[PDB]
Amino acid sequence: KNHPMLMNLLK
Amino acid sequence: KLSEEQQHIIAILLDAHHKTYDPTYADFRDFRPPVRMPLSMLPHLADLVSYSIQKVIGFAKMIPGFRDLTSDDQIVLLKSSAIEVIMLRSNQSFTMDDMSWDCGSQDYKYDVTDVSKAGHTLELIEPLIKFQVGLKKLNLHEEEHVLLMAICIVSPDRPGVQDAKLVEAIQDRLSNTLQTYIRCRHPPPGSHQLYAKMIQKLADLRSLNEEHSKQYRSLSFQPENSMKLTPLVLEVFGNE
Ligand SMILES: C=C1[C@H](O)CC(=C/C=C2\CCC[C@]3(C)/C(=C(\C)CCCC(C)(C)O)CC[C@@H]23)C[C@H]1O
Repeated sequence: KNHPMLMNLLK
Repeated sequence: KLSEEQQHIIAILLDAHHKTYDPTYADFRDFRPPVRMPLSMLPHLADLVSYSIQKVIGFAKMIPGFRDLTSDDQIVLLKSSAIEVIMLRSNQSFTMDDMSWDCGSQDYKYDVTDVSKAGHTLELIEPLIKFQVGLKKLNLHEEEHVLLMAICIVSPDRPGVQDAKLVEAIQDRLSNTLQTYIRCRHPPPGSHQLYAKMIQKLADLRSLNEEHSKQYRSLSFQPENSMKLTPLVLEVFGNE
């Protein structure tokens, strides 16, 4: 789905 | 008694909550201002929700075991639980004195009308307020509150979860910690069926999530309202 912001915040 | 591992788990989750929930609400000044005159409260409340998602993430990363999950599953859990944890964590500012969320000043005091001015109806707001009252009425210890948020996040039944066995295992460690905590540290009469009532709140949160999902789908479908949102909210809740 692509979640770069969520992914970024999750480290 | 609480094992050393159970005491460890509680200490970590308390500290995690303290590091991600500012009871002075100082950062609220950085949001687009509230307007109470359309959907006038949508910019302010979208920023508050966006901010809250970031904090819920910072809290989730600290849940013992959450780090052992794959990033895929971390994403699925956060995406499905974000609105539920925001509704849970918001209980801390909620007040039954006048049925509102009181975040320090009259500017940052949100009542039912403010929520309706963010694009939502009583189909969501009435059960949300009833949720908040019944949750308040439980008079949870901070320990129980932070365990409940963590258990809410690490739910194996969320759609798209791949390693449900591992998620269930992490959740069981938290649930057992909460049950033991209630037994050892929560005195009767307050402790009466307390765990069963907490799990009922997690059920109420699922219905709130479904209804929120329905109303958000409808709200965000109008490109003029989705313009009012934030990139994080769009990514987490959906981009039409
Ligand atoms: C830091 C806090 C919490 O994280 C968030 C908080 C209150 C949360 C509220 C009260 C106002 C309405 C709000 C923000 C709410 C909505 C308006 C619905 C979601 C709006 C949208 C994302 C646009 O669908 C869900 C949780 C609700 C205050 C404070 O406890």
